[PDB]
Amino acid sequence: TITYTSQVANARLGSFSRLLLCWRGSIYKLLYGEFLIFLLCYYIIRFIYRLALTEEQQLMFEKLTLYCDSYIQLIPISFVLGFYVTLVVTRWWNQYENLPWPDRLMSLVSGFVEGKDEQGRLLRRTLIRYANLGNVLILRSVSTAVYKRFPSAQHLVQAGFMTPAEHKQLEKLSLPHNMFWVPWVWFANLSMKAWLGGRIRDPILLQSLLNEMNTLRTQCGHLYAYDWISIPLVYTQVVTVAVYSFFLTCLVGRQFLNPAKAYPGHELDLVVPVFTFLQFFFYVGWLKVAEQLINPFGEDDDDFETNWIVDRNLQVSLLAVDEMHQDLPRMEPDMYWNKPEPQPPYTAASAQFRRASFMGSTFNISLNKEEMEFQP
Amino acid sequence: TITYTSQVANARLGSFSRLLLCWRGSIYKLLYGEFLIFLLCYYIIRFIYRLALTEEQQLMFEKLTLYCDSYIQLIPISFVLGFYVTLVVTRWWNQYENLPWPDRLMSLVSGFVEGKDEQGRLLRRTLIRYANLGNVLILRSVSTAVYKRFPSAQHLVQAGFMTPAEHKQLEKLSLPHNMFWVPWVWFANLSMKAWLGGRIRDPILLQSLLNEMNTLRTQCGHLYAYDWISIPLVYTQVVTVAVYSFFLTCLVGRQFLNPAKAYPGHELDLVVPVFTFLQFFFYVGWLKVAEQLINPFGEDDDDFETNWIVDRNLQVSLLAVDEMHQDLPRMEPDMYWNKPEPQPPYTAASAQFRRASFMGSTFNISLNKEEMEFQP
Amino acid sequence: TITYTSQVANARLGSFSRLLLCWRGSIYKLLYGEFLIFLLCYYIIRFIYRLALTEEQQLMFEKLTLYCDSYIQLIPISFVLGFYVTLVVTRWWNQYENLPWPDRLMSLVSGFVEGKDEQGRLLRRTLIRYANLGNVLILRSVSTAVYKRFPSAQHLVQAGFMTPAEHKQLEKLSLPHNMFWVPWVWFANLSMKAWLGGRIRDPILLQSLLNEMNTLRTQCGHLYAYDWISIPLVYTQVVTVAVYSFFLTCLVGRQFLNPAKAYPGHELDLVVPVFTFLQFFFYVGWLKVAEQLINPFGEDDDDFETNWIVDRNLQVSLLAVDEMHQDLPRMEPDMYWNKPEPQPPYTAASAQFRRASFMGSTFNISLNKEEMEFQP
Amino acid sequence: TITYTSQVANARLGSFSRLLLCWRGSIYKLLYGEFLIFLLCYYIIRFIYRLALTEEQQLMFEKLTLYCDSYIQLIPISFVLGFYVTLVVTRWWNQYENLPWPDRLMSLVSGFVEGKDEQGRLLRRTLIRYANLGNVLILRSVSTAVYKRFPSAQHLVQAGFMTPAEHKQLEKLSLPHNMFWVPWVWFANLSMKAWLGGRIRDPILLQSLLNEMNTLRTQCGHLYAYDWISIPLVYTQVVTVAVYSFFLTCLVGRQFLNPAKAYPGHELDLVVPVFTFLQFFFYVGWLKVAEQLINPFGEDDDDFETNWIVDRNLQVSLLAVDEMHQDLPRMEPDMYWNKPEPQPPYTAASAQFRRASFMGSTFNISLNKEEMEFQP
Amino acid sequence: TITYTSQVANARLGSFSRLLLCWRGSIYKLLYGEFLIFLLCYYIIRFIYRLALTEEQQLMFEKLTLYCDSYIQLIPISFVLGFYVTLVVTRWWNQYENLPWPDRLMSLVSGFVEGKDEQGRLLRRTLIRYANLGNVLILRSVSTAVYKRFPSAQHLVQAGFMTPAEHKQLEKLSLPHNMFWVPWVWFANLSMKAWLGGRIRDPILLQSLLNEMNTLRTQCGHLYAYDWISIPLVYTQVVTVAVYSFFLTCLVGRQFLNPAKAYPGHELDLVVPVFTFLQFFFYVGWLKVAEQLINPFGEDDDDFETNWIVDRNLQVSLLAVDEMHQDLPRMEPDMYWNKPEPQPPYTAASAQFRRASFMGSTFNISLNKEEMEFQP
Ligand SMILES: [Ca+2]
Ligand SMILES: [Ca+2]
Ligand SMILES: [Ca+2]
Ligand SMILES: [Ca+2]
Ligand SMILES: [Ca+2]
Repeated sequence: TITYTSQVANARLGSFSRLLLCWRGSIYKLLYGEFLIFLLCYYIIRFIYRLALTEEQQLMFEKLTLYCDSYIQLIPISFVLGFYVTLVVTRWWNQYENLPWPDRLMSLVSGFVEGKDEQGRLLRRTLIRYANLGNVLILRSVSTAVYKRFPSAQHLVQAGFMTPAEHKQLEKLSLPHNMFWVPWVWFANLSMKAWLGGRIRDPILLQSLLNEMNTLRTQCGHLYAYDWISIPLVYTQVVTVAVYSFFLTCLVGRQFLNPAKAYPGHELDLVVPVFTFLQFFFYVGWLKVAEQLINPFGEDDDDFETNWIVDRNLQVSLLAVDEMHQDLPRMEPDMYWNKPEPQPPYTAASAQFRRASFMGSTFNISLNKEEMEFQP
Repeated sequence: TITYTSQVANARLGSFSRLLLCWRGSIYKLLYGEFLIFLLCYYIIRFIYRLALTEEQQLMFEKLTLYCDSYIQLIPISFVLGFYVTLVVTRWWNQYENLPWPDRLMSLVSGFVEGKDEQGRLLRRTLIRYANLGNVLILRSVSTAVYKRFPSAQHLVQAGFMTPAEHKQLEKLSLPHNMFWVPWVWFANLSMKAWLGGRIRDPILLQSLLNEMNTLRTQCGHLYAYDWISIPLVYTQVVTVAVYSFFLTCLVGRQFLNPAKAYPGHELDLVVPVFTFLQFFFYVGWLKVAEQLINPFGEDDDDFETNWIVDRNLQVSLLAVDEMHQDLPRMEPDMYWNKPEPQPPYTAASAQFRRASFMGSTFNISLNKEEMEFQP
Repeated sequence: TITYTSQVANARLGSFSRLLLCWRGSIYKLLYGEFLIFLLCYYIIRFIYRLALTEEQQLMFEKLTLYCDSYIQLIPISFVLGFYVTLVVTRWWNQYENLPWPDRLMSLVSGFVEGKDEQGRLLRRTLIRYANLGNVLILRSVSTAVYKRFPSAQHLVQAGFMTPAEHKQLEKLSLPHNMFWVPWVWFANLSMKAWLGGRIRDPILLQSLLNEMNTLRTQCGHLYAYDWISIPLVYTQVVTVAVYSFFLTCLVGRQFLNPAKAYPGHELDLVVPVFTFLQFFFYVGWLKVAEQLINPFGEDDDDFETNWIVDRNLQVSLLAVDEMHQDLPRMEPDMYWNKPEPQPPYTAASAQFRRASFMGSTFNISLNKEEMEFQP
Repeated sequence: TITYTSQVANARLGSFSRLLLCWRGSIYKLLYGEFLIFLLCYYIIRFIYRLALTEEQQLMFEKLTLYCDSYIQLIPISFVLGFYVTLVVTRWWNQYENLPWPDRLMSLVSGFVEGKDEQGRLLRRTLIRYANLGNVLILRSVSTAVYKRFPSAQHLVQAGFMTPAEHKQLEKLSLPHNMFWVPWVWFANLSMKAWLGGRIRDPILLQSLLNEMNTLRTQCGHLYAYDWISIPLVYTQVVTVAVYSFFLTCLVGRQFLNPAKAYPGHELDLVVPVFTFLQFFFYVGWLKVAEQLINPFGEDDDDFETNWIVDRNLQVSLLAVDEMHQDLPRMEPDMYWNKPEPQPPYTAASAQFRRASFMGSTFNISLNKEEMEFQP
Repeated sequence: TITYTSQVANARLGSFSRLLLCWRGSIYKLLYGEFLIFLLCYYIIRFIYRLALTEEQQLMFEKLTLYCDSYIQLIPISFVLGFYVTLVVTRWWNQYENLPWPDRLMSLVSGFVEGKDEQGRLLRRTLIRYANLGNVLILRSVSTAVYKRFPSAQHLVQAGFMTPAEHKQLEKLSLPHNMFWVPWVWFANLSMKAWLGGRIRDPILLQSLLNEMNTLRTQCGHLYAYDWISIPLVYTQVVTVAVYSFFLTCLVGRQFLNPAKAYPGHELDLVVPVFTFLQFFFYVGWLKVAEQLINPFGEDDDDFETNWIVDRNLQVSLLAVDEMHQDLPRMEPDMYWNKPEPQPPYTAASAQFRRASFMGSTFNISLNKEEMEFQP
């Protein structure tokens, strides 16, 4: 993830222009290789046409160049890129939305599972650990970074996500499919035992806990679905053919023909097809948007920071259910205890953001005494 | 936020034309700087071409101008702007939808947490204060205006959003990540204590309270997500390249060539490229839509009024849970107590809006006696 | 609202052609003023060019006309209109979806709040009245028609939406923001008192009531949001500039030049630029779609019938919770009491709509005896 | 509804080509009338131009034809059709999604409402009958086919959807608005009586029943909304003007001019403007998509089969709550009772669909011994 | 399903270029037949024009070719394909989202339905078997692969999805509609009996079980809806006409005319219309996206693996509710038991993915001492 939110807070003079000076996650970094190949092919064709070809061969090449330049179209490529890239971007955001966060669940485990004794601590930590374990099992299935960190279940044991007993239980349960679903079943059974054992005081609280846990299960299922059900290969191939064909055609149609022939549109021979290069940056960059986002769990600069998410989730969840269980700041009368209309102050830097309330769009409508009179 | 809802209530003669006379949040305010730079560059090129260049240099420049004007295309730029700006606008509205409002929660805290004594008052105020504190922690993380108002946690203490005890508790819990999640865990634990202490009469009410609070947590998580996971930089760079390249090409391709040469389309030499300037306003304004909305928590005219939202939420939430707790208007027979079909009157100004009921699209279908007879 | 659903039930010969004979909510009614202005400007330019201008001035004007006609483009305008109008239409439907209906809530108030005595009647009527009052407070904030009907809270008292005691309570609670949220807090507190007083038999029923009421609160909050957070002014100005600039350019570029000059495309001098007028109807009508829908709570023909909704909601809600409370039709064996497979008859007019069940797309697949045999 | 799902299961050679041989719900059936009118007008213009017009009149007509053919544009029409038709298709699917199915509710009524005696049977049947009655009241309000089947409430009585007592109760409750909402209030009151009478054992079950019933109410409200709030007439008129104007222009611009004049593009005089006819099929068919779908409750081939849905819902709901109440198949050990990893067999025809599990996209990543070592 | 997620994890040099070397689910496999037919027709026309036609016939053909090449347009086809294919892709993903997974339900059945005795085992297995049976009944109705595996209910009995007693019960209940809904009613009745029999301890747990089961019912209803309510045939025919007409026109308009005539754009006679073939691959591949996805339950390479889903669901669900019922790994202090801030290690391969926390976009804003001072 490359965050530039702070740089685009305001629509300042050349706000997006300044973003062209970025390297990480940039268009430049994504297509410089393809652009260099295109550059080399274009100038190989230029040298061949200018030097190797005979006069008749040069005339045939100049006819082919006019034909190819005539057969370059930007509407179909722009359209298919628009729709395809929009699909990729939509799926990208949906995949972020299906990253499981334990925060809702950990609030409920901290609140509902009772006991400051070692047994209550162990129960709360085990429940939230099952949640984190389910999350990491799916993430190591879909994220290259997470997999490289946990290339085997034994790595999960060494890293403390899974106990040796949990590892042994998983091996006993082995089916020939991804076992990421197991910790949810464990969570449901352990929550039930907690309720039957009196650690959860009422089955409505158990219902809430299982509802939050199942929300996480649905998110994990969606991550599995996106990882398994790729955008149909035929669609990806169609967009790829459109782009690569446009520029293969440009390799001949955008050659600078010999000025001596004075062909329409070839009066001057600049060596650099600057406009063609700008079209390359635009169209191939547009395609690189999809190439980066199609699998957002890879190692691209703008792929999701899955390892950070795993670490943060573990730290926060264990703190929430263990140290923060019935550990509250003292409850005392607040600063506005007997102030009907509290008005927190503004800083010198923030004074300009104090606003009057918007009362509704009708607030300023003017009506005469007669207009406002009720009729029988 | 620039509200013009009242000005566009009706589709009146030149309804949108009148909006062109607005300055705050206007296209003019957003691109006048870029337009002045473009204006200066265009006329520098004009003066250089007209005065400095020799006859041969002028002919070469006139060839380059014809080439550049030939290589100006509006379909790719319009397409990429359409899709990109639509993405930005969608994310903009989603970010508004993830601004947390305490209204649902405060109704439940006012209703369910019992006691007119000082302890009940303190409990209700503390719960709703935890909600407001969570909200402000995330908002100061994502909103420049809120941050400038609360540039440190100590500012939150001075402003009355957090007690000194709450501040000390937060410092004790410090992890190397944003601690905006803490007040939710506090809320869950305090609600649990209220239930165990008899201030909440039934665990179903506790379940409802925690459900509303967790809804707010999800909204805050979404604000964090949008602040962290920018639109991929490559996409922003692609759109920026498209626009800036179009107009860099225009800087040469839209020059008024010497009329004496009588080039096709250069018969008359107007000094102002009015059409090019209109295209600038259109395309760069379209891009400025995204530039303003990409981070709606900045200080642009049309960015969200986060400080007002924080102040209003605090005032309303404290009033709802403290002064309005079991404080109801007298319950008395309404004006339509024994009126089967109440017909509230209309004013002279509103009489034209009295309507007959729409009974359904089938209501006026005509059928003969034979057509309506049931068959065996 | 102009309903034409019945007229377009079937795809009949010239189904949409017949809709061009409509006046109310029509394109004609929305742009005739702008079209007349455009008509007058076009013919003023025609008369000036034909009569006032000298021969040299006429030649300069004919050059400018060719230039302007060359610089007319329909792709950018069509694109920006497509995206902008789609945004407006989406927001329009979302605003309809956020109009609160009390039907779900009134079913629960009728069912759950017990007692045929005067106290039960008063309690049910007061609860549903709080719902209707919240609805009308927001609607009078966002709807010009509702505001003109209720230009002050005292009008709400005279119309029977609010009691004098409720009015006094509201004035006591006054904060410098829209108080539309107050009746929800009152509802929560009154429902709690009903439960504690035994009128609501179980807290799960209280939970359901408050859930439905909070759904209405969220809808009202969305109405407030749409009324406050306009589509960014810059976007509206961009689309407006695109359209108005297209047609300002047409005012010169679409002039009929003197036939004697035999300019390419000006061989014949028709006086009416019929195609330009059709383009005006199309593009300015497309923009008028947005101009009407951008604020659907105004007084346009196709704005929502908010006053009718308020009246109907009041009548239905009071009937549902008061007259229909435990007032059921006699429960008796239905016509199909001992008929395993009930087959309600068809009329002569409806006989053609009797269908066989669709059993699924696989139902007709043919397989040989060998194909259907299970393998080991 | 024309179902062709089975015909397009696979992407076979000319899969969509074979669909052009369909008549019911076809493009041919929808526009043959308009196409015949267009055909007649085109050839009337041809005959007039070829025979009636004088030489000078023919030259004027040939100039007008060149002008009109120059002023034919396909981008605006394609754009506006794309956006408008997409809106219609979206609303079409949303309307299908708002067709109420009693299946969830009928499972809960079958399970929760106890008693195999006549009273329990009557209670279950009455509750599910109220659901079906609400559904049919709205459907007869919005569906021409349903209305023609039930053109009066008395028809609902004769068809067995409503008892005479229910009819009398409805007439007593009459307000000047659609009464489709009444059966929900009856359902809520009858469910409450069932709970108070001990037929529903616990208020949580009552809560579930009312939640499912209210889901159906929301769906019915959406059907009402779509029936009432048409797509704004101005938008429909805009698209209609675009299409009809394109083809009115084609009526002159696509005439075959006299070959003797050798106009550019009129060298050969084919009598049939085949390309213009293909454009007619395309554009007018695209518009006919909207014309059919704009009201999907009419009698078009591809309108919804509302009568079938009503009949099926009645049959299934009554069977589910009456015959299937506590009528279960014997519970016995399944075929895989002591089989840890059940492997149901495949047929000869299905053997090729047996697959290995997809274990996740990371499953095949290769790492060296050093790469997989944890670091301190 | 063709999964290529692992191949597109990163935006590597020619990432999408490498996907053009795929056969299964490829563009090549989907249109080679149509392309061969197009190839044969094009060269038959070439041979006829070059050999059979006389000089006058050749001149007429050359005029028709110029006319046809003039009448080839790519904007309407690209537009209609964009919108239509987007609709198909949206419906495709929605259909995947409506594939029922028993995981949420099986967690609740494993947790809530008590007893390690044979009766508890039978009850849990029967409940989850009803869920799987409902799923398979709908899937065999909509999926050709599933149907070919289970071409009759007796096949479901032989495969162990349904007992002989369940089969007999289904035959007794037979109505003239798809009976896929029956197992939900059985589930509701059996869950109710379990609660009344004490196997489910509290009606809130029963409520949760039925809520999850009804979610599955809604998904199955959606699968039925998509299978029944095809995309309107007229829309499919419109897109098909656009594509097939474009290429039928190309069959004449893209012929290589005799070079001796030196027609504009026919200077050189290449035999292969390479650009036309690329346009074929692009446009017909784009259409093949829809042709494959329109029914994603067929046997295409990229259709869903329904049989695998059925097998996996059965195996996992039975394991979860039977072997894993109250079978938990030992609960023991985790590796971070007394570690406030757990820091799981990284591998050598994963060290580069360790990140600092993103604290929010405001974290780096700089303010002076005066700017941060609160004002009165
Ligand atoms: Ca990636
Ligand atoms: Ca901003
Ligand atoms: Ca309006
Ligand atoms: Ca229809
Ligand atoms: Ca398929």
